[PDB]
Amino acid sequence: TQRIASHSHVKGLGLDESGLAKQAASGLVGQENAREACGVIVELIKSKKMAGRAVLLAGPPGTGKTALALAIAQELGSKVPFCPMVGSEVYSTEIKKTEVLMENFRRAIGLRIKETKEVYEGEVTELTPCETENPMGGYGKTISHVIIGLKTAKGTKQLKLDPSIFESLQKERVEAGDVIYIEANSGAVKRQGRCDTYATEFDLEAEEYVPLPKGDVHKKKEIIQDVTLHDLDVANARPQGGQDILSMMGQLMKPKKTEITDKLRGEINKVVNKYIDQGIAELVPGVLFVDEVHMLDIECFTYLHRALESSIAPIVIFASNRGNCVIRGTEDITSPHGIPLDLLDRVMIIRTMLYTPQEMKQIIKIRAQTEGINISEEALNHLGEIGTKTTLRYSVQLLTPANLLAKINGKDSIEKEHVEEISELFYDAKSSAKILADQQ
Amino acid sequence: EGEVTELTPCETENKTISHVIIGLKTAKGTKQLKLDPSIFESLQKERVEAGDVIYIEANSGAVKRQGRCDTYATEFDLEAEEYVPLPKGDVHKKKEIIQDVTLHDLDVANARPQGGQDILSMMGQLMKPKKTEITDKLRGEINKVVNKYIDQGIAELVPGVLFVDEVHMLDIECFTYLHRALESSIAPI
Amino acid sequence: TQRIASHSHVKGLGLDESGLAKQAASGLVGQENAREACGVIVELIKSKKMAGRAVLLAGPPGTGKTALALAIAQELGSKVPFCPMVGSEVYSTEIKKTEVLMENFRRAIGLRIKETKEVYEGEVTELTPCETENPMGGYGKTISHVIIGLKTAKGTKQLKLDPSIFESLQKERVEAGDVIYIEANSGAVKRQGRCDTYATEFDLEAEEYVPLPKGDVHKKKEIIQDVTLHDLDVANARPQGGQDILSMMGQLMKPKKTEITDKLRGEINKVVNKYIDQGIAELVPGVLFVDEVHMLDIECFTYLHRALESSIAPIVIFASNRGNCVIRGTEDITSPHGIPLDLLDRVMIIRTMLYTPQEMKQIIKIRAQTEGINISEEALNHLGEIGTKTTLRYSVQLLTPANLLAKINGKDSIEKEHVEEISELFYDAKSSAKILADQ
Amino acid sequence: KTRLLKERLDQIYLVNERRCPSELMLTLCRCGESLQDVIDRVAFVIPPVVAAPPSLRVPRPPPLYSHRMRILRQGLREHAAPYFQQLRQTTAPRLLQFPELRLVQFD
Amino acid sequence: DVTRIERIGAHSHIRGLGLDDALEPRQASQGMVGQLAARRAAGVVLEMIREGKIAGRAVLIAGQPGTGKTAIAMGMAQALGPDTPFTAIAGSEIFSLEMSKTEALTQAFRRSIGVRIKEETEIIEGEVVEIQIDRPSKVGKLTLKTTEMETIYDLGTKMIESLTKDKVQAGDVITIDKATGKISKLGRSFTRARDYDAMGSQTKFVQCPDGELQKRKEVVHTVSLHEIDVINSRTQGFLALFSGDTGEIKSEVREQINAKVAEWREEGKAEIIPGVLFIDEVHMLDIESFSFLNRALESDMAPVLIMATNRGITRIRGTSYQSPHGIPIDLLDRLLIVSTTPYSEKDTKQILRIRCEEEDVEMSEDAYTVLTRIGLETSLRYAIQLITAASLVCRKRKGTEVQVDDIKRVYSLFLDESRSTQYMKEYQDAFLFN
Amino acid sequence: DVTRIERIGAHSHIRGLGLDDALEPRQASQGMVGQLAARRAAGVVLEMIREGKIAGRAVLIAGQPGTGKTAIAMGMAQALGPDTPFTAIAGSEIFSLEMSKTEALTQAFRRSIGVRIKEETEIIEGEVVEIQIDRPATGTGSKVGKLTLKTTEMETIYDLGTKMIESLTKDKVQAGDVITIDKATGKISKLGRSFTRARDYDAMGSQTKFVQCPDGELQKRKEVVHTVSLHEIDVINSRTQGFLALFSGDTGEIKSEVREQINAKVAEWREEGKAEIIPGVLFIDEVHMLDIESFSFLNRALESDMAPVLIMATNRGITRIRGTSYQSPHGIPIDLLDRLLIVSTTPYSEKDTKQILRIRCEEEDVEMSEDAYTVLTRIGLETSLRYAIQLITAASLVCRKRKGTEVQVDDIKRVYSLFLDESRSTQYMKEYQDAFLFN
Repeated sequence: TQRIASHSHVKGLGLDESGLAKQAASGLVGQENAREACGVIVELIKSKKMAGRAVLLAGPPGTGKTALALAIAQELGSKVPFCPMVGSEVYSTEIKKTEVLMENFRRAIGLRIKETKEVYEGEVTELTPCETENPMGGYGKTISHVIIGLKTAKGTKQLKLDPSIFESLQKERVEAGDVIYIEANSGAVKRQGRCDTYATEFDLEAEEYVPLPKGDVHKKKEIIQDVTLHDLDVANARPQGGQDILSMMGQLMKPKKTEITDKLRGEINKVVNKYIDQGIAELVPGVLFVDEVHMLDIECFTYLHRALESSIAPIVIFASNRGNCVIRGTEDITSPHGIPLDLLDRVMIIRTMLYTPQEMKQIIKIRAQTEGINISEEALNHLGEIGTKTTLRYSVQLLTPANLLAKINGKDSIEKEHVEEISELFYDAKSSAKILADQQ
Repeated sequence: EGEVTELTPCETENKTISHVIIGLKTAKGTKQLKLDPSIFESLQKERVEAGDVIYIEANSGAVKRQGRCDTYATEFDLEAEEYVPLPKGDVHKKKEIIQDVTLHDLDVANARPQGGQDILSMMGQLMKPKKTEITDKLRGEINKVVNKYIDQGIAELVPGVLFVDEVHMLDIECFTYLHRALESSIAPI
Repeated sequence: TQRIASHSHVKGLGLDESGLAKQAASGLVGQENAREACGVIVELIKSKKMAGRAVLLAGPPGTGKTALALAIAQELGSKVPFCPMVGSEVYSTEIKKTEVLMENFRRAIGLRIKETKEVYEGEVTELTPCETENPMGGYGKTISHVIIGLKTAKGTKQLKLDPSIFESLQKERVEAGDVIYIEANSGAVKRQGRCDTYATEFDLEAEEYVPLPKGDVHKKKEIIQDVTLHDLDVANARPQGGQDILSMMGQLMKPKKTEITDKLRGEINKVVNKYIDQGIAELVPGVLFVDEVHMLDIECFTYLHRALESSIAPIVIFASNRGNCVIRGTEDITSPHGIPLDLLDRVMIIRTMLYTPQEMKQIIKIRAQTEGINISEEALNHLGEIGTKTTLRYSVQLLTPANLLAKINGKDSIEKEHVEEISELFYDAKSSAKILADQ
Repeated sequence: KTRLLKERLDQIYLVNERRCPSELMLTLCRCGESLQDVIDRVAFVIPPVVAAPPSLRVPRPPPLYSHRMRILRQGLREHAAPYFQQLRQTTAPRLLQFPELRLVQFD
Repeated sequence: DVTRIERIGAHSHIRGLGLDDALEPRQASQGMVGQLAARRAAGVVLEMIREGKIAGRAVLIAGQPGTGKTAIAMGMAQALGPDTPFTAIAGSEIFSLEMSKTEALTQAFRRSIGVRIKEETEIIEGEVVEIQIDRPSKVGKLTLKTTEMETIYDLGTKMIESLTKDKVQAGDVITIDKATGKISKLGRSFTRARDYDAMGSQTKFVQCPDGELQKRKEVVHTVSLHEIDVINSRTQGFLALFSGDTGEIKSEVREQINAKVAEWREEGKAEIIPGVLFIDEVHMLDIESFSFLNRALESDMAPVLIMATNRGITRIRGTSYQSPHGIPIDLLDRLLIVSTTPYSEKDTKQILRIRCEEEDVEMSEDAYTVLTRIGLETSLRYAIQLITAASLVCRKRKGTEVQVDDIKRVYSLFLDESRSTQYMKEYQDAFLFN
Repeated sequence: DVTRIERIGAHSHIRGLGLDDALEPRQASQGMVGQLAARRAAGVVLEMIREGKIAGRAVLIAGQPGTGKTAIAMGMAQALGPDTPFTAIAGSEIFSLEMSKTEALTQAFRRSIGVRIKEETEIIEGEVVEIQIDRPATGTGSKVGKLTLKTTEMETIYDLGTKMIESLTKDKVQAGDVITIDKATGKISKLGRSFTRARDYDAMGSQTKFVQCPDGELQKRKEVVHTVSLHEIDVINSRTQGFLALFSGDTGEIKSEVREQINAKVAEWREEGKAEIIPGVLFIDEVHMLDIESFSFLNRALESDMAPVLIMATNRGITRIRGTSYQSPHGIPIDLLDRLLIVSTTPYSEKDTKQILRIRCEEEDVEMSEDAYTVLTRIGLETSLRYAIQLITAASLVCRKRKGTEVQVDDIKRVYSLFLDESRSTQYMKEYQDAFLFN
């Protein structure tokens, strides 16, 4: 089976068609107001009209604010990009902090390129030149066409090509029985190999007797590939051409990250707009999720002031649990959520609440179902009491050890005795901290 | 400098090019020359062929193909070449000039050498260039050769002025280093 | 003859056959308890059974901690590794501190490889260019037989080569008259030089001639070589040699230290264990000496916990003179010796005591004998008085300038007036401190 | 006896780890054009000095050192032979300016 | 549909400064409203930029948060136009690992100065009527025409090479550079033959060129001083324009480039187009950066500097001292300060009206009144942000206008700083590291 | 008496956790003594690791120094055995100059997850008999030929594709030499040769270059399985020859997209059945000096489905979090501690201390009197366990220098006099605090 993670039970926000929140749906329970707000945010993202609008998820630890951001990802599907990052990831040794943020801003903007081409392929059979003697003058022998006959699986057809193909034709070194590839706009020939009909208990060739292709001799191919703007920046910044010595020199010296200039960003935006206008590309603006945003420096926040005001920027989701805490990079400046007030004015704040014991019990039952665990009612009630006493996440963590303990004892379900034993083998942070006074 | 009349190598085992023979033409005359294989490779550099006009500097071995002679301008109605006149001076010229440089230029030019012809120097130049912490040995040797130039009458020293505005931004390590630097016999005002 | 260093008089620990310390022997005087403990550690190192056992030498400055460590090094002999180290050396610009520590740990572990070298060496008499015989069919254009004949000062012999080795020999333009080196099992070939009998063959030269060898042409003997990481870990980090482009232009890149992976060290350990089992290698564990260990960071100590807990680790000797001082990198927390208590629980502590005036006088006499200095009894007593008043090291340092003044004044021995003048010329730390306190 | 095994990674592992993008962003000079057109238009700076590498001179070089240097330079030249012209074209410095031809008319 | 890369940002509604011909500001124009004195001052600064005589003048925009400092900056940027440079950064961007702070500021300064290089070229442009190549050394012949005239060219060898590599054929319309023989294909005037199979791209057609086949024309190219520096910094240094590996360009290169640009200016080749450098949130700069700016502004190649900050008496970074705006008074003496005032009730209402137009949102007058009171009570940016949310809420109920109830709904859903701080103080034990 | 690389370390006596099939700890088995609750919890965690279904689980081991946290972790590693990753580091190892802390933790995470990948080898192998290749005849006929291979019970003649002949000439193909090729690629390789002139010789100076003879039909289809970690796949994919960085450790900050596409590829192989994932363990000893940034990274890193089990060890009580001015339990933020399950180690009793000393004596091959055991047990209770363990080897060495056979109380007293612990050394330092420096 697939491995079970902390947020694997989350499948969506569980909202009505009207956008109101069900009490329990899609793996989430409670946080109805926050989930309704997240519903509004997914509608905002799907509208694709807005750039740089930002959201802060704020509340105590364990209130599922990380889960709501992942629920937003599930509602949007795999088409829309969703870039998760931690605030501590900006501290790179290779590039400056503001470059890391801009790389992740661009990673969240997607692009579907839908280029089309039409081709001809199959086994060559003719290599037949036409002839008309003279080019209306003093003459030897003139061809005026080249007849090329292809057959692959469905049938056979003859093509009277331009005579100019002949140079490229022996440049590719084709002969009868080979199989080729020719593109319609350019007429550029490419040799793929020769058919498997001259194979099957011959073998011994590096070219491979490539099999006789399936389908019609004439094909129209529609290729769709998904790509981010950061991928375009990285690809266009480098000299990838192997024919230059400095490219293969790049192999030995380390290919570190580099601080991409705004000129390249502008040119890539220009060509992307040209592709969009001409109809070859479709833009898919996405989401950047910055959890543990309090770890960022004052420089990072002050750069985000400009970055969020851009017309190119994606929707950004921040998450924090700090109270009135000192801003990193400052000496003594306190602010709510460990974030400056100037950035806090630029975000819409979604509050998350502490859970009731019934909600804790319901979440514990959901996690037990997700982990493939059968738990009795009294065991579930005792585990909910433990979660009320210590923490939801701690009580959730005790399910799998208790199930293992029951399996060791031959039983198929968790009773109260197993959770009681596990709660004394393992300790929570508060109980251990009280013990630290005893053991200094 | 002159129009390349002919260009023929001479090679043999000690296999390798011993030298290249080249002829050059100008309005005042013509001459046959034998040159180093480094200059021969610096001629294949510019895709030089017979009839082309070139400029060679023998001190550095630098080569410039100015273009093709104007004699061949009428040979085609349309051709991608760029045409230049024939040179009017002598084929071989000996010229004297005066060059303005600093001691730092001499230090940097020898610290990160750039004018070589060996393969190893060419590989080293592929590295990304960065400033390096130049040693006192190199500066002493540069002082030695500068003094030799001055004693030979080749060169004249022009000591100048350094202006450090807002020295308060320097730190205590920088200030303490200036004690030794300002006490030197080479240092400027 | 070597120059005279600070600890050049130290030749050993000066212990009797029972392990008890003599009052004065092998350049050391006093510190009998610490010398006996150091002897116990010497027996520990020679046993080659333990790993990661750590020792701390503690005491005031000038009480001989470094001297006892170097005495351990002298007692072990040169065939055991002894890697000296200072705590300040971990702060590199190329690699992290823990890498520096692990590199020195591996440097203190020695490997002793035994191998036999066999070689044919002598004057080339002929190269016997025999023909291809029947062609092989596949290519035809190749060589088969190619005997080479060799001559020496007392022998003559011929041998048959693989044709590829003959191609390599011909690649070096070898002919008759050349003295050749031929390794008996590998493909190595070298012309040592043209024979010395060809003095009139050419009027000039660019390569010098070589005489004939002596003994049988098939020279052969056993050899021994000692190694550490020097050619095992760092050798496999960046591949020296090679023939592709990337290796060749790696040969002219800047050498830079890199943080070697634990996996490579594990594979190195595996292959070394295999060759120890095969019997062609002997493992020689050694000693790492980290003087001024208080200069290490808290991260370094916390890494040293795990490093000393390893089974492959060497014996480690620390030294410190600090009191209850702030641990570096912690900014508030004090601890004995400037070392955390957690690491200090992992080390056996040896205490060095302050010296009496008699021991100071005896050390001064030994230093004078070591430096080649004659000194009178009155001057020696006055210098010992100075040493008790100021410091042993200062009084020891005053010896050579006094001898220079005596030689300038035409005297072959130090007298009281010379040392008195030197004391009036050169000031100690406390006297200068008194001057700075006054002004 | 012959030595066997102990190649750690094996190249077949590297084959198994197989690992399975372009645009007109190079138009940095505006108005289209290849970027070499604009580079030629504004590349004029020359070094003030330029100098050859220092030479390590000894009265009698050892044989092993000279042999190593001969092998290394021969290998580098032979293996850079396919790349050689483009290589030394990319690396070579700019040591001559010359007046621009339009100044003849302008003067 | 057709979502281009530029979507509705924070300052998308701004398209100018809304000034009269006499620089007198209008109450609402070009997306700007209010801030009459600051907009007038920005217009004067824009005229200073346009004339370009004076070098290295510095301006600071100061005021409380939300007062339109950045809006005035983008208004200047839009009114100035694309032909003149306008380099915009945050103060945090100079703290690079590739280069020093002074190097970064030098690059930013030189990005904002344009060099308008101008040169003559000769081209041959015509429809290809016929081409012949007798490949066996190669020889050939070409024919080109316009609507006016036709000419046959006997080709040289290298021209034949270029024609073959570009695969030029008859019916094409091409342009041939007379200086170096480079060919560029503009299109086709005649279709390819329909007898040929598989090479059947439809394409589009282009008219025949007019007039003489051979013409001499002037061409203008614009590059920044930083581009010239990076190109001349090293061999193959042009790649650093995109990759950013411009580490610490040597000063001698810059001196040579300045001298060459000056002599180009006197020799009629080039014109200097001095632009603007904008540093938003300049209080992030260190004392060293300001000290460098003091001398960098005294060069004749210096651009106009514009800065924006909100701080009062505030610590200078890298020091323990305090000064106005978090800037030392060494630099504040060198610059003119522009003050932005808070907005009134009517100005807030007009900003919200303009923002609704940009976002295509219709709201009732009661909704506008309520949102204006919300914006006065909490902040302008919060009220602006509520517009899109209220529109989405209206849309999901299949409404046509945003009503007061939708605004109150999103006001309940999404919290401002004051309410969130109050509720955080209620859960002060639950929140971490107070 | 052969000495290998692995010698007697601190945790060498530990062979496992010493549990019954019900995860119930025995009082003394597999080298471990006491810590019954912690060992039972470790057994539960070990079973959770072996199951492998749940990802990103985190465990902390806490207690006073010397209470067996590292011993419990080593027992888990030993019981888990090979074929499952157990990546052990110290918390200070992440502070690299070449990569960020988050990158180092990412590498440590992905190094702890193994992948087995299976490949089907469609090779032809055999010993060559005869080759015949034509001369130049225009076109591809210039290099056509035939090639004969033979094995123990078969031989056959194969035509050639005209491109591999240069590889044979480059490798110096020889009659009777052994080769093998891969179908549909060629990819010709050279295994060995026979040297048919000699028979039935090996490892002496006759037929030494023989390797092997073929033993079966040439169509040797076989299945081969490649065990590799995820981090190795990232490093191999990061560069053209990034596998060298796997030895040198010269990896940069690897791109995120490379890791994501590798995760996708591994998931594709896993659903295809071509590969299978072995999630392992990451053990970080002394996490109390990880930065706040490191812990914040770990918070999200433990939420991935491709995360290992994280074991952690810490001594301290309420101490400062590094990178902050805030006190917290264990030097860890409480936002991470709620993701952890804490097992607590208790101090040992007299009986457990004596049993540990007996086990260490057995490991070190030391015979002691019962009076010596009692004396060393009181020493260990009063000073520390590690000091008492250290004294065993020293007492044995003193006994052997005495030509003794079993260490008495006198040897223990002698060694106790020679080597001090923290308390006595600190007392003697405080008595001479005027001499020690920088208090």
